[PDB]
Amino acid sequence: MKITVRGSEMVYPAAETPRRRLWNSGPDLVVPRFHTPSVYFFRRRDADGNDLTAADGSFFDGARMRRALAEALVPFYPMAGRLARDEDGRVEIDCNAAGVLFQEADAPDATIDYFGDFAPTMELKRLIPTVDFSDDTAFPLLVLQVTHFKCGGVAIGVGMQHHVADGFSGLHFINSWADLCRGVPIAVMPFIDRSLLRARDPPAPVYPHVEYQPAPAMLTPPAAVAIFKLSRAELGRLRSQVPAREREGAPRFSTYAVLAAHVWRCASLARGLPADQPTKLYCATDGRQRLQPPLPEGYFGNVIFTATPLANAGTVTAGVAEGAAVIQAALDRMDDGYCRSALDYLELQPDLSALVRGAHTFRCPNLGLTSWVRLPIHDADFGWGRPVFMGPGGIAYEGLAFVLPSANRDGSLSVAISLQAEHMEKFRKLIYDF
Ligand SMILES: CC(C)(COP(=O)(O)OP(=O)(O)OC[C@H]1O[C@@H](n2cnc3c(N)ncnc32)[C@H](O)[C@@H]1OP(=O)(O)O)[C@@H](O)C(=O)NCCC(=O)NCCS
Ligand SMILES: O=C(/C=C/c1ccc(O)cc1)O[C@@H]1CC(C(=O)O)=C[C@@H](O)[C@@H]1O
Repeated sequence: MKITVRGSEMVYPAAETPRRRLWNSGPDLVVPRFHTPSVYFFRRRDADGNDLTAADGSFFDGARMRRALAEALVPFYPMAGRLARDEDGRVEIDCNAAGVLFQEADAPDATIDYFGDFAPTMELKRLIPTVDFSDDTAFPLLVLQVTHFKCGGVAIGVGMQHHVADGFSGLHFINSWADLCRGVPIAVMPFIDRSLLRARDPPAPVYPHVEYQPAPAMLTPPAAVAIFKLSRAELGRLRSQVPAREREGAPRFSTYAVLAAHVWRCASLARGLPADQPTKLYCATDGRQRLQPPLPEGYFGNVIFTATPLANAGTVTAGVAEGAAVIQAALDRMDDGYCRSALDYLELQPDLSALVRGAHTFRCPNLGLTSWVRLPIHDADFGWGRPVFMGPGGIAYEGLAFVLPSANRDGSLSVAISLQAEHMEKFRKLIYDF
Protein backbone atom coordinates (compact mmCIF):
# COMPACT_ATOMS: atom_id res chain seq x y z
CA MET A 1 0.00 0.00 0.00
CA LYS A 2 1.56 3.28 -1.19
CA ILE A 3 2.07 5.96 1.45
CA THR A 4 4.13 9.14 1.13
CA VAL A 5 5.44 11.39 3.89
CA ARG A 6 4.09 14.85 2.99
CA GLY A 7 6.41 16.27 5.67
CA SER A 8 7.60 16.00 9.28
CA GLU A 9 8.61 18.54 11.90
CA MET A 10 9.54 18.32 15.56
CA VAL A 11 6.91 20.38 17.42
CA TYR A 12 7.84 22.35 20.55
CA PRO A 13 5.89 23.61 23.60
CA ALA A 14 4.01 26.88 23.01
CA ALA A 15 5.47 28.61 26.09
CA GLU A 16 8.08 28.29 28.81
CA THR A 17 8.27 24.93 30.56
CA PRO A 18 10.40 23.85 33.54
CA ARG A 19 13.64 22.11 32.57
CA ARG A 20 13.51 19.66 35.48
CA ARG A 21 14.05 15.96 35.98
CA LEU A 22 10.86 14.00 36.60
CA TRP A 23 10.97 11.13 39.07
CA ASN A 24 9.39 7.98 37.67
CA SER A 25 7.42 5.70 40.02
CA GLY A 26 7.84 1.91 40.17
CA PRO A 27 4.84 1.28 37.85
CA ASP A 28 6.13 3.81 35.32
CA LEU A 29 9.23 1.70 35.22
CA VAL A 30 7.88 -1.84 34.71
CA VAL A 31 5.40 -1.29 31.89
CA PRO A 32 6.74 -2.39 28.46
CA ARG A 33 9.71 -0.47 27.16
CA PHE A 34 8.79 1.09 23.86
CA HIS A 35 5.93 3.19 22.57
CA THR A 36 2.25 2.46 22.96
CA PRO A 37 0.94 2.14 19.38
CA SER A 38 -2.53 3.63 19.07
CA VAL A 39 -4.42 4.48 15.84
CA TYR A 40 -7.54 6.54 15.13
CA PHE A 41 -9.71 6.53 12.02
CA PHE A 42 -12.08 9.26 10.92
CA ARG A 43 -14.40 9.26 7.92
CA ARG A 44 -15.06 12.32 5.76
CA ARG A 45 -18.79 11.82 6.34
CA ASP A 46 -21.58 10.01 8.22
CA ALA A 47 -23.16 8.57 10.17
CA ASP A 48 -26.19 9.55 8.08
CA GLY A 49 -23.91 10.72 5.28
CA ASN A 50 -23.40 14.30 6.42
CA ASP A 51 -20.18 15.94 5.30
CA LEU A 52 -17.85 16.36 8.27
CA THR A 53 -15.61 18.93 6.54
CA ALA A 54 -15.64 22.18 8.47
CA ALA A 55 -17.29 25.41 7.33
CA ASP A 56 -13.88 26.80 6.39
CA GLY A 57 -13.43 23.70 4.22
CA SER A 58 -10.80 22.21 6.54
CA PHE A 59 -10.53 18.52 7.42
CA PHE A 60 -7.67 17.76 9.81
CA ASP A 61 -5.55 20.79 8.98
CA GLY A 62 -1.90 20.11 9.75
CA ALA A 63 -1.03 23.68 10.71
CA ARG A 64 -4.02 24.00 13.04
CA MET A 65 -3.07 20.69 14.69
CA ARG A 66 0.62 21.52 15.13
CA ARG A 67 -0.59 24.69 16.84
CA ALA A 68 -2.84 22.93 19.38
CA LEU A 69 -0.10 20.36 19.80
CA ALA A 70 2.40 23.07 20.84
CA GLU A 71 -0.12 24.58 23.27
CA ALA A 72 -1.05 21.29 24.93
CA LEU A 73 2.66 20.58 25.15
CA VAL A 74 2.72 23.26 27.84
CA PRO A 75 0.74 21.80 30.75
CA PHE A 76 1.66 18.31 29.48
CA TYR A 77 5.22 19.52 29.10
CA PRO A 78 7.03 16.28 29.99
CA MET A 79 5.50 14.79 26.83
CA ALA A 80 8.23 16.86 25.15
CA GLY A 81 11.07 15.53 27.31
CA ARG A 82 13.51 12.66 26.80
CA LEU A 83 14.56 9.52 28.68
CA ALA A 84 17.49 9.91 31.07
CA ARG A 85 18.92 7.61 33.75
CA ASP A 86 20.00 8.99 37.14
CA GLU A 87 22.80 8.82 39.70
CA ASP A 88 21.91 5.11 39.95
CA GLY A 89 20.73 3.91 36.53
CA ARG A 90 17.06 4.53 37.29
CA VAL A 91 15.26 5.74 34.19
CA GLU A 92 13.60 9.12 34.76
CA ILE A 93 12.23 11.79 32.43
CA ASP A 94 14.42 14.70 31.37
CA CYS A 95 12.02 17.59 30.74
CA ASN A 96 14.09 19.46 28.14
CA ALA A 97 11.32 20.58 25.77
CA ALA A 98 13.19 18.73 22.99
CA GLY A 99 9.77 18.42 21.32
CA VAL A 100 7.41 15.77 19.96
CA LEU A 101 7.45 14.46 16.38
CA PHE A 102 4.50 15.42 14.18
CA GLN A 103 4.10 14.58 10.49
CA GLU A 104 1.63 14.47 7.59
CA ALA A 105 1.28 11.71 5.03
CA ASP A 106 -0.73 10.65 1.99
CA ALA A 107 -2.54 7.48 0.96
CA PRO A 108 -3.54 8.43 -2.60
CA ASP A 109 -4.47 4.99 -3.94
CA ALA A 110 -6.33 3.63 -0.89
CA THR A 111 -9.39 4.33 1.27
CA ILE A 112 -9.28 3.63 5.02
CA ASP A 113 -11.48 0.58 4.38
CA TYR A 114 -8.31 -1.03 3.10
CA PHE A 115 -7.70 -1.95 6.74
CA GLY A 116 -10.95 -3.90 6.93
CA ASP A 117 -11.59 -4.83 10.55
CA PHE A 118 -8.64 -2.71 11.72
CA ALA A 119 -6.77 -5.64 13.24
CA PRO A 120 -3.49 -4.34 14.72
CA THR A 121 -1.57 -6.06 11.94
CA MET A 122 1.84 -5.15 10.50
CA GLU A 123 0.26 -2.94 7.84
CA LEU A 124 -1.60 -0.84 10.39
CA LYS A 125 1.68 -0.07 12.17
CA ARG A 126 2.84 2.05 9.24
CA LEU A 127 0.28 4.72 10.20
CA ILE A 128 2.71 5.47 13.02
CA PRO A 129 6.10 7.14 12.51
CA THR A 130 8.91 4.62 12.93
CA VAL A 131 11.32 5.26 15.82
CA ASP A 132 14.98 4.32 16.21
CA PHE A 133 15.11 2.59 19.58
CA SER A 134 18.91 2.14 19.62
CA ASP A 135 19.37 5.35 21.60
CA ASP A 136 16.54 5.68 24.11
CA THR A 137 17.94 9.02 25.28
CA ALA A 138 17.50 10.38 21.75
CA PHE A 139 14.04 9.41 20.46
CA PRO A 140 11.05 11.62 21.32
CA LEU A 141 8.46 10.39 23.83
CA LEU A 142 5.56 11.14 21.44
CA VAL A 143 5.58 10.55 17.67
CA LEU A 144 2.51 11.47 15.60
CA GLN A 145 1.28 11.07 12.04
CA VAL A 146 -1.86 12.23 10.26
CA THR A 147 -2.51 10.29 7.09
CA HIS A 148 -4.97 11.57 4.46
CA PHE A 149 -6.79 8.93 2.43
CA LYS A 150 -8.08 8.38 -1.10
CA CYS A 151 -11.71 9.12 -0.15
CA GLY A 152 -11.36 11.94 2.36
CA GLY A 153 -10.71 9.63 5.30
CA VAL A 154 -8.07 10.37 7.95
CA ALA A 155 -5.86 8.29 10.25
CA ILE A 156 -4.00 9.51 13.34
CA GLY A 157 -1.18 7.15 14.34
CA VAL A 158 0.06 7.74 17.91
CA GLY A 159 3.28 6.43 19.45
CA MET A 160 3.50 7.32 23.16
CA GLN A 161 6.36 6.06 25.31
CA HIS A 162 5.22 3.89 28.25
CA HIS A 163 7.18 5.60 31.08
CA VAL A 164 5.28 8.79 30.37
CA ALA A 165 1.65 7.83 30.74
CA ASP A 166 -0.81 4.96 30.81
CA GLY A 167 -4.03 4.72 28.82
CA PHE A 168 -5.73 7.09 31.22
CA SER A 169 -3.11 9.86 31.20
CA GLY A 170 -2.05 9.26 27.63
CA LEU A 171 -5.61 9.70 26.49
CA HIS A 172 -5.89 12.68 28.74
CA PHE A 173 -3.18 14.34 26.64
CA ILE A 174 -4.47 13.27 23.23
CA ASN A 175 -8.04 14.21 24.15
CA SER A 176 -6.74 17.53 25.43
CA TRP A 177 -4.75 18.04 22.25
CA ALA A 178 -8.00 17.49 20.34
CA ASP A 179 -9.85 19.81 22.73
CA LEU A 180 -7.62 22.79 21.97
CA CYS A 181 -7.58 22.03 18.22
CA ARG A 182 -11.38 22.27 18.45
CA GLY A 183 -11.39 25.52 20.40
CA VAL A 184 -12.11 24.31 23.92
CA PRO A 185 -10.11 24.82 27.12
CA ILE A 186 -8.57 21.81 28.89
CA ALA A 187 -11.13 20.69 31.49
CA VAL A 188 -8.58 19.14 33.86
CA MET A 189 -4.95 20.12 34.31
CA PRO A 190 -2.25 17.44 34.43
CA PHE A 191 -0.57 17.01 37.81
CA ILE A 192 3.05 16.51 36.83
CA ASP A 193 4.62 15.44 40.12
CA ARG A 194 4.53 11.65 40.62
CA SER A 195 5.28 11.87 44.33
CA LEU A 196 1.97 10.32 45.27
CA LEU A 197 3.16 6.91 43.98
CA ARG A 198 6.31 6.81 46.10
CA ALA A 199 7.12 3.84 48.35
CA ARG A 200 6.76 3.97 52.13
CA ASP A 201 9.69 4.99 54.31
CA PRO A 202 10.94 2.40 54.94
CA PRO A 203 9.58 -0.20 52.46
CA ALA A 204 7.24 -2.71 54.10
CA PRO A 205 5.77 -5.06 51.52
CA VAL A 206 3.30 -7.57 52.93
CA TYR A 207 2.95 -9.68 49.76
CA PRO A 208 5.42 -11.54 47.60
CA HIS A 209 3.81 -10.02 44.48
CA VAL A 210 3.28 -12.95 42.22
CA GLU A 211 2.85 -10.39 39.36
CA TYR A 212 6.55 -9.54 39.45
CA GLN A 213 7.74 -13.17 39.60
CA PRO A 214 8.97 -15.09 36.51
CA ALA A 215 6.07 -16.31 34.34
CA PRO A 216 5.64 -20.11 34.02
CA ALA A 217 7.54 -21.90 31.25
CA MET A 218 6.42 -24.88 29.17
CA LEU A 219 6.93 -28.06 31.22
CA THR A 220 10.70 -18.35 17.47
CA PRO A 221 7.54 -18.97 15.33
CA PRO A 222 6.18 -15.63 13.97
CA ALA A 223 2.85 -14.45 15.35
CA ALA A 224 -0.51 -13.79 13.69
CA VAL A 225 -2.81 -10.96 14.77
CA ALA A 226 -6.60 -10.72 14.53
CA ILE A 227 -9.56 -8.96 16.03
CA PHE A 228 -12.84 -10.58 17.10
CA LYS A 229 -16.05 -8.79 17.90
CA LEU A 230 -18.57 -10.17 20.35
CA SER A 231 -22.04 -8.62 20.26
CA ARG A 232 -23.92 -7.62 23.40
CA ALA A 233 -25.99 -10.78 22.92
CA GLU A 234 -23.03 -13.16 22.73
CA LEU A 235 -21.56 -11.51 25.82
CA GLY A 236 -24.88 -12.10 27.56
CA ARG A 237 -24.78 -15.79 26.70
CA LEU A 238 -21.18 -16.17 27.82
CA ARG A 239 -22.20 -14.54 31.07
CA SER A 240 -25.12 -17.00 31.48
CA GLN A 241 -22.67 -19.88 31.32
CA VAL A 242 -21.54 -18.47 34.64
CA PRO A 243 -24.21 -19.53 37.16
CA ALA A 244 -24.48 -16.73 39.73
CA ARG A 245 -24.27 -19.09 42.73
CA GLU A 246 -27.08 -18.11 45.13
CA ARG A 247 -25.99 -20.23 48.10
CA GLU A 248 -22.56 -18.52 47.95
CA GLY A 249 -23.49 -14.91 48.75
CA ALA A 250 -20.68 -13.32 46.70
CA PRO A 251 -21.32 -10.63 44.05
CA ARG A 252 -21.49 -11.54 40.37
CA PHE A 253 -18.28 -11.77 38.34
CA SER A 254 -17.40 -8.64 36.36
CA THR A 255 -17.83 -8.77 32.59
CA TYR A 256 -14.06 -8.57 32.24
CA ALA A 257 -13.47 -11.70 34.39
CA VAL A 258 -15.97 -13.60 32.25
CA LEU A 259 -14.61 -12.41 28.87
CA ALA A 260 -11.02 -12.85 30.01
CA ALA A 261 -11.69 -16.37 31.29
CA HIS A 262 -13.23 -17.21 27.94
CA VAL A 263 -10.20 -15.81 26.10
CA TRP A 264 -7.77 -17.50 28.47
CA ARG A 265 -9.63 -20.73 27.81
CA CYS A 266 -9.74 -20.35 24.03
CA ALA A 267 -6.05 -19.44 23.95
CA SER A 268 -5.11 -22.44 26.13
CA LEU A 269 -7.17 -24.85 24.04
CA ALA A 270 -5.80 -23.22 20.87
CA ARG A 271 -2.22 -23.76 22.06
CA GLY A 272 -2.96 -27.38 23.05
CA LEU A 273 -1.75 -26.93 26.62
CA PRO A 274 -1.98 -30.19 28.62
CA ALA A 275 -4.04 -30.11 31.82
CA ASP A 276 -1.08 -29.82 34.19
CA GLN A 277 0.56 -26.90 32.34
CA PRO A 278 0.50 -23.80 34.56
CA THR A 279 -0.56 -20.54 32.88
CA LYS A 280 -0.43 -16.96 34.02
CA LEU A 281 -2.74 -14.20 32.80
CA TYR A 282 -1.52 -10.61 33.11
CA CYS A 283 -4.21 -7.99 33.64
CA ALA A 284 -3.18 -4.32 33.76
CA THR A 285 -5.16 -2.70 36.53
CA ASP A 286 -5.88 0.98 37.09
CA GLY A 287 -4.89 1.93 40.62
CA ARG A 288 -6.47 5.40 40.40
CA GLN A 289 -9.49 4.28 42.46
CA ARG A 290 -7.84 1.28 44.12
CA LEU A 291 -5.52 3.54 46.16
CA GLN A 292 -6.77 5.43 49.23
CA PRO A 293 -7.14 8.30 49.27
CA PRO A 294 -7.94 8.45 45.54
CA LEU A 295 -5.33 10.02 43.31
CA PRO A 296 -6.16 13.58 42.27
CA GLU A 297 -7.76 13.79 38.84
CA GLY A 298 -5.23 14.79 36.21
CA TYR A 299 -2.49 12.77 37.88
CA PHE A 300 -0.06 12.26 35.05
CA GLY A 301 1.79 9.00 34.46
CA ASN A 302 1.23 5.27 35.00
CA VAL A 303 -1.02 4.06 37.79
CA ILE A 304 -0.88 0.54 36.47
CA PHE A 305 -0.70 -2.35 38.86
CA THR A 306 -0.84 -5.91 37.66
CA ALA A 307 -3.24 -8.70 38.53
CA THR A 308 -1.90 -12.13 37.59
CA PRO A 309 -4.42 -14.97 37.97
CA LEU A 310 -2.41 -18.20 37.81
CA ALA A 311 -3.80 -21.73 37.35
CA ASN A 312 -3.28 -25.03 35.59
CA ALA A 313 -4.61 -25.20 32.07
CA GLY A 314 -6.97 -27.97 33.23
CA THR A 315 -8.77 -25.55 35.51
CA VAL A 316 -8.88 -22.77 32.86
CA THR A 317 -10.06 -24.96 29.95
CA ALA A 318 -12.63 -26.90 32.04
CA GLY A 319 -15.00 -23.97 31.76
CA VAL A 320 -15.54 -20.24 31.92
CA ALA A 321 -16.97 -20.38 35.45
CA GLU A 322 -13.77 -21.86 36.86
CA GLY A 323 -11.47 -19.49 35.00
CA ALA A 324 -13.55 -16.45 35.92
CA ALA A 325 -13.39 -17.23 39.65
CA VAL A 326 -9.58 -17.45 39.49
CA ILE A 327 -9.46 -14.14 37.58
CA GLN A 328 -12.05 -12.36 39.73
CA ALA A 329 -10.18 -13.35 42.92
CA ALA A 330 -6.93 -12.03 41.45
CA LEU A 331 -8.68 -8.72 40.68
CA ASP A 332 -10.49 -8.39 44.04
CA ARG A 333 -7.12 -8.77 45.71
CA MET A 334 -5.90 -5.42 44.20
CA ASP A 335 -6.90 -3.07 47.06
CA ASP A 336 -5.12 -0.12 48.64
CA GLY A 337 -2.99 -2.44 50.76
CA TYR A 338 -1.88 -4.63 47.87
CA CYS A 339 -1.09 -1.71 45.57
CA ARG A 340 0.91 0.23 48.18
CA SER A 341 2.73 -2.97 49.02
CA ALA A 342 3.69 -3.35 45.33
CA LEU A 343 5.21 0.14 45.47
CA ASP A 344 7.37 -0.97 48.42
CA TYR A 345 8.34 -4.17 46.68
CA LEU A 346 9.65 -2.46 43.52
CA GLU A 347 11.57 0.00 45.69
CA LEU A 348 13.60 -3.02 46.92
CA GLN A 349 14.75 -4.57 43.65
CA PRO A 350 18.15 -3.37 42.35
CA ASP A 351 17.45 -3.16 38.60
CA LEU A 352 13.77 -2.66 37.75
CA SER A 353 14.58 -3.05 34.07
CA ALA A 354 14.69 -6.77 34.83
CA LEU A 355 11.00 -6.60 35.82
CA VAL A 356 9.99 -4.80 32.61
CA ARG A 357 7.16 -6.71 30.94
CA GLY A 358 8.10 -8.00 27.51
CA ALA A 359 7.92 -10.95 25.15
CA HIS A 360 9.02 -13.34 27.90
CA THR A 361 6.08 -12.14 29.99
CA PHE A 362 3.21 -12.76 27.58
CA ARG A 363 4.29 -15.60 25.33
CA CYS A 364 2.87 -19.13 25.38
CA PRO A 365 1.86 -20.57 27.78
CA ASN A 366 0.99 -17.20 29.33
CA LEU A 367 -1.12 -14.28 28.25
CA GLY A 368 -1.87 -10.63 28.70
CA LEU A 369 -5.30 -9.07 28.35
CA THR A 370 -5.43 -5.31 28.56
CA SER A 371 -8.80 -3.67 28.74
CA TRP A 372 -9.42 -0.30 27.13
CA VAL A 373 -13.14 -0.74 27.74
CA ARG A 374 -13.10 2.07 30.32
CA LEU A 375 -10.73 4.37 28.42
CA PRO A 376 -12.12 7.36 26.44
CA ILE A 377 -10.57 6.12 23.21
CA HIS A 378 -13.33 7.63 21.07
CA ASP A 379 -13.34 11.10 22.59
CA ALA A 380 -10.66 12.61 20.35
CA ASP A 381 -12.77 15.16 18.47
CA PHE A 382 -10.30 17.65 16.89
CA GLY A 383 -13.11 19.71 15.29
CA TRP A 384 -14.01 17.33 12.46
CA GLY A 385 -15.89 14.66 14.45
CA ARG A 386 -15.41 11.57 16.63
CA PRO A 387 -13.35 8.76 15.21
CA VAL A 388 -15.03 5.62 13.86
CA PHE A 389 -12.35 3.35 15.37
CA MET A 390 -9.33 3.41 17.62
CA GLY A 391 -7.22 0.52 18.83
CA PRO A 392 -3.62 -0.70 19.08
CA GLY A 393 -1.53 0.04 15.99
CA GLY A 394 0.25 -3.23 16.48
CA ILE A 395 0.77 -5.88 19.09
CA ALA A 396 4.45 -6.26 19.93
CA TYR A 397 4.32 -9.66 21.60
CA GLU A 398 2.78 -13.06 20.99
CA GLY A 399 0.30 -13.67 23.80
CA LEU A 400 -0.82 -10.08 24.26
CA ALA A 401 -4.44 -9.06 23.71
CA PHE A 402 -6.61 -6.01 24.22
CA VAL A 403 -10.30 -5.58 24.94
CA LEU A 404 -11.90 -2.71 23.05
CA PRO A 405 -15.16 -0.86 23.60
CA SER A 406 -17.46 -0.48 20.62
CA ALA A 407 -17.08 2.74 18.66
CA ASN A 408 -20.83 2.93 18.02
CA ARG A 409 -22.37 2.35 21.45
CA ASP A 410 -23.84 -0.99 20.29
CA GLY A 411 -22.73 -2.86 23.44
CA SER A 412 -20.31 -5.15 21.60
CA LEU A 413 -16.70 -5.73 22.62
CA SER A 414 -13.73 -6.66 20.48
CA VAL A 415 -10.74 -8.73 21.30
CA ALA A 416 -7.53 -7.99 19.46
CA ILE A 417 -4.88 -10.57 20.03
CA SER A 418 -1.56 -11.94 18.83
CA LEU A 419 -0.84 -15.70 18.92
CA GLN A 420 1.53 -18.11 17.15
CA ALA A 421 0.14 -18.59 13.65
CA GLU A 422 -0.91 -22.21 14.04
CA HIS A 423 -2.58 -21.36 17.35
CA MET A 424 -4.48 -18.44 15.79
CA GLU A 425 -6.02 -20.76 13.21
CA LYS A 426 -7.51 -22.91 16.00
CA PHE A 427 -8.37 -19.85 18.13
CA ARG A 428 -10.61 -18.45 15.34
CA LYS A 429 -12.74 -21.58 15.54
CA LEU A 430 -12.87 -21.56 19.38
CA ILE A 431 -13.57 -17.98 20.27
CA TYR A 432 -17.22 -18.20 19.04
CA ASP A 433 -17.73 -21.89 19.88
CA PHE A 434 -20.12 -21.61 22.83
C1 LIG B 1 -10.04 -3.50 37.04
C2 LIG B 1 -10.07 -4.00 35.62
C3 LIG B 1 -9.46 -5.38 35.55
C4 LIG B 1 -11.50 -4.09 35.10
O1 LIG B 1 -11.92 -2.84 34.57
P1 LIG B 1 -13.45 -2.40 34.37
O2 LIG B 1 -13.79 -2.68 32.94
O3 LIG B 1 -13.60 -1.04 34.95
O4 LIG B 1 -14.28 -3.38 35.30
P2 LIG B 1 -13.88 -3.75 36.80
O5 LIG B 1 -13.75 -5.24 36.81
O6 LIG B 1 -12.76 -2.87 37.28
O7 LIG B 1 -15.10 -3.17 37.66
C5 LIG B 1 -16.25 -3.91 38.07
C6 LIG B 1 -17.46 -3.59 37.21
O8 LIG B 1 -17.93 -2.29 37.57
C7 LIG B 1 -18.05 -1.49 36.40
N1 LIG B 1 -17.80 -0.07 36.69
C8 LIG B 1 -17.75 0.45 37.92
N2 LIG B 1 -17.50 1.77 37.85
C9 LIG B 1 -17.40 2.12 36.57
C10 LIG B 1 -17.15 3.37 35.83
N3 LIG B 1 -16.96 4.53 36.49
N4 LIG B 1 -17.11 3.30 34.48
C11 LIG B 1 -17.30 2.15 33.82
N5 LIG B 1 -17.53 0.98 34.45
C12 LIG B 1 -17.60 0.90 35.80
C13 LIG B 1 -17.01 -2.04 35.45
O9 LIG B 1 -17.34 -1.74 34.10
C14 LIG B 1 -17.04 -3.53 35.75
O10 LIG B 1 -17.82 -4.33 34.82
P3 LIG B 1 -19.35 -4.79 34.86
O11 LIG B 1 -20.00 -3.94 33.83
O12 LIG B 1 -19.28 -6.20 34.47
O13 LIG B 1 -19.79 -4.56 36.25
C15 LIG B 1 -9.15 -3.17 34.76
O14 LIG B 1 -9.45 -3.49 33.42
C16 LIG B 1 -9.30 -1.71 34.95
O15 LIG B 1 -9.03 -1.17 35.97
N6 LIG B 1 -9.67 -1.06 33.87
C17 LIG B 1 -9.76 0.37 33.76
C18 LIG B 1 -8.91 0.89 32.62
C19 LIG B 1 -7.60 0.14 32.56
O16 LIG B 1 -7.39 -0.81 33.27
N7 LIG B 1 -6.72 0.58 31.69
C20 LIG B 1 -5.45 -0.10 31.53
C21 LIG B 1 -4.79 0.33 30.25
S1 LIG B 1 -3.18 1.02 30.60
O1 LIG C 1 -2.57 -0.33 27.59
C1 LIG C 1 -1.51 0.43 27.74
C2 LIG C 1 -1.53 1.86 27.29
C3 LIG C 1 -2.62 2.43 26.86
C4 LIG C 1 -2.57 3.74 26.10
C5 LIG C 1 -3.62 4.08 25.25
C6 LIG C 1 -3.58 5.29 24.54
C7 LIG C 1 -2.50 6.15 24.70
O2 LIG C 1 -2.47 7.39 23.99
C8 LIG C 1 -1.46 5.81 25.57
C9 LIG C 1 -1.49 4.61 26.27
O3 LIG C 1 -0.39 -0.10 28.03
C10 LIG C 1 -0.36 -1.40 28.39
C11 LIG C 1 0.67 -1.71 29.36
C12 LIG C 1 0.86 -3.14 29.65
C13 LIG C 1 1.39 -3.59 30.91
O4 LIG C 1 1.79 -4.76 30.98
O5 LIG C 1 1.25 -2.93 31.91
C14 LIG C 1 0.47 -4.15 28.67
C15 LIG C 1 0.16 -3.63 27.26
O6 LIG C 1 -0.81 -4.43 26.76
C16 LIG C 1 -0.41 -2.30 27.14
O7 LIG C 1 0.13 -1.65 25.99
